[PDB]
Amino acid sequence: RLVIYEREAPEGTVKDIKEQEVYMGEIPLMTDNGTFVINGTERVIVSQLH
Amino acid sequence: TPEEKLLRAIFGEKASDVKDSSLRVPNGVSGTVIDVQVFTRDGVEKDKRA
Amino acid sequence: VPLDGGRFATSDLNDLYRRVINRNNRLKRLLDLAAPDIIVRNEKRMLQEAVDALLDNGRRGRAITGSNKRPLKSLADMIKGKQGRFRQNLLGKRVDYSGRSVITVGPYLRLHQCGLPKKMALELFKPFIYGKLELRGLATTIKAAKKMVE
Amino acid sequence: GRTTDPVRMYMREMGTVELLTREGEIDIAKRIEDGINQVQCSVAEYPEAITYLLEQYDRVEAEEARLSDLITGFVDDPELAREKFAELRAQYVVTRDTIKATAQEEILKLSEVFKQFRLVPKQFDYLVNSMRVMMDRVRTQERLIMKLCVEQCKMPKKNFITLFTGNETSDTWFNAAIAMNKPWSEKLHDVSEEVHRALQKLQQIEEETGLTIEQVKDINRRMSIGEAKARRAKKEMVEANLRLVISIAKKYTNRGLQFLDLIQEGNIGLMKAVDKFEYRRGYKFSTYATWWIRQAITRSIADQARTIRIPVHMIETINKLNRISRQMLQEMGREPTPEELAERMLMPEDKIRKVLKIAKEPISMETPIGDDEDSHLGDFIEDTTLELPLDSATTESLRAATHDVLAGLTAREAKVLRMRFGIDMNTDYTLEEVGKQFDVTRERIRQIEAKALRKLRHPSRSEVLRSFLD
Amino acid sequence: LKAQTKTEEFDAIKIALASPDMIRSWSFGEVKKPETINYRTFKPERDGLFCARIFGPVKDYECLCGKYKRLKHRGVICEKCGVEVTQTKVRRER
Ligand SMILES: [Zn+2]
Repeated sequence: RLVIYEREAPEGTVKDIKEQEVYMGEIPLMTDNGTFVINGTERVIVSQLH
Repeated sequence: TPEEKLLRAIFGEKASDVKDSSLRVPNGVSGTVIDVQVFTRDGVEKDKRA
Repeated sequence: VPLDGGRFATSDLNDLYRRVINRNNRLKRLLDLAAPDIIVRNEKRMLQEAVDALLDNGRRGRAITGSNKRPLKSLADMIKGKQGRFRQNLLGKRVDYSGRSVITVGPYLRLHQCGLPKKMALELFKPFIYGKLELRGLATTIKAAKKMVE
Repeated sequence: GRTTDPVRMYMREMGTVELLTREGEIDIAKRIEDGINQVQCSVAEYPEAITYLLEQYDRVEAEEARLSDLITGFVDDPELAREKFAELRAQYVVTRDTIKATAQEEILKLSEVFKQFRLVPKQFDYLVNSMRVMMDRVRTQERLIMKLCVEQCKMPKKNFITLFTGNETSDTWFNAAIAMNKPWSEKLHDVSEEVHRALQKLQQIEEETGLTIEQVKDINRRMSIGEAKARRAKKEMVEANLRLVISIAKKYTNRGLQFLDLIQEGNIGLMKAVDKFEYRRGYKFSTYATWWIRQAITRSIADQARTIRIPVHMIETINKLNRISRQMLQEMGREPTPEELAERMLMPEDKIRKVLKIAKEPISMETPIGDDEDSHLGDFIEDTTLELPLDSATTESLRAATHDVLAGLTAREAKVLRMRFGIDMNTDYTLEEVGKQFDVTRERIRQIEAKALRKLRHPSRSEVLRSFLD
Repeated sequence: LKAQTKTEEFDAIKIALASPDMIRSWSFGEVKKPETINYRTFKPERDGLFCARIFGPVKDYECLCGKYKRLKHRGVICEKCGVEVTQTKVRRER
């Protein structure tokens, strides 16, 4: 949502354009087997300990 | 070079304008072909086998 | 030199040399344009910095290569090499006429001998094999010998 | 203190100069005007300066060169030029004859009409250089004649310059002062030849430049003063505005050139802006110079920062694709197909491939691959260029094949076959020439070959060679 | 006997500071431009980090512009773009 506040507050907006869902990137999904496929290949992310 | 010039002259072999880039079976390994895939660039005409 | 996908690859020395050359030329021009002192000084300083980065980088601000974070490898690093201290004649070198594989027992052996895999011995002595082959006359020419063992 | 990085060195070294007061801008620009126009007047007072313009325009109407090289504009068309120039020639021919206390009025005007001409930078510089070179000759003879008295023949410089100034051509100072019965007088009899032979060129320059040595020095000297004033004022102006250059260069930061590089080329830009500016137009110098600096910056950037230089317009044309690539990014789902962009552009639509290919900057040959070791990518680039040994073996043998097989042919068959080709001989010889060296030419020679081949066609002479073709 | 002139066996490597002239010795030309290759025809831009004129021909025994492509013409410097025609190996040396 993009709001443009009318200058000289109280804060209220001249126009707020609420854009529909904007696609930013796709994200990897996890298999029922707990694996990810990057390129045609099952991959695993090892849990980190710190 | 002159040796191959004479050689090609005698045996009438037109030297091809093309070199063999074919994907050969790795030396020493032997098996059965189970599956074949063809990924064609979008816009390039699909060949026969494709 | 070229590469697959039409892309190129090149040493960092080209980036460095390029910088040094460009700045040097800019200095010559600024000399001919009678630029004010502050400018010619700044330029000279920059050139010194560049020449330094070329000879040995890291005694200075540590210049980075084009569109890459990793600091460009200077000439000093070209000499010094890495992996501790060796330059190419110590740590190792790749060598022709060689091979390797898993080892087995062979109790039938005599202390002066070892079992050598057939294919291995073929590939290893390939040059000698060619020679003997066309030495006796079993092969017309070296090409034909190659085709024979092939 | 100095943190060693040249960025701060320059940053502080420049911050030592105060911002120009709005009055000071006009004051400095005024100083500039004074200086320049002074050197211009100094040019106009040189006779050869006018004569050269005439001698060149003679070549212009003679089709021996174009007008665009000799001038750009007057103060203000080939006909208008063809007349206006004749005006210059007129004022020259009038000023030229009065050289007989009257002339002092007209030689003023010759300069004016010469000032009406806006010359080409190359030409103007050629003139200036010519003047100072002439002065270097004048100095050659002056120092030559000077060192033959004080340094060699031992005369005081006090008495030397006494009668020397005001003539330096005639013998009033020389022949009349050798007989003076002074100590340094009778010493001059030995070098009297050399000096007197040297006076020749000295009187000659006066005929060339059309001035007395006296005047000759004065004119271009005053010019030098003017130029000095100009460069001084200009430099003051440039030094004043460096902050602006920095401010602009900060925008172009990661475009592939270092901060200092950007501010430097931009600084050159500011220099140019100080060169071409007129305060009389009332244009704010700040906003005017901003364009010039941003210009030099962009130009330099796109011109150099690539390992593979690309022509100017090309980069722009690439950016134009990088533009429409974004609008269709999330709007199109994934992104516009590689072939759907340039429809939005005006062009054959094929350009996308080539442009998108050559563009991408080469990968550092030192880019470390896996294992983190010294296994850097460059160590993996194989040499295809060098021939494999197994080849040179076969070539070494093919030498023997062709030689052995050429041993079996007749004398003239071997000679003709080796000659027709380049076999073990420099280059080769045209089939017309092969007979020229055999005394027997044309079809005959061309027959012996065609038969020779036949002999080498069948499985006796044709055997050893047959295997060589796989 | 005369000592020697050119390549023979060698011993005793020496190392020392370089002189401007001693540097101008190993140099067969001055690189005046940051340019590398033509961007279209990948041939080297003359007087650049990669140059055939200063350093060496791209392909063996073949001049850049191609006036002399024959193994016959070897010790010849080309008229058009001076590149003497010699093994591309000398591009690793000069
Ligand atoms: Zn050539």
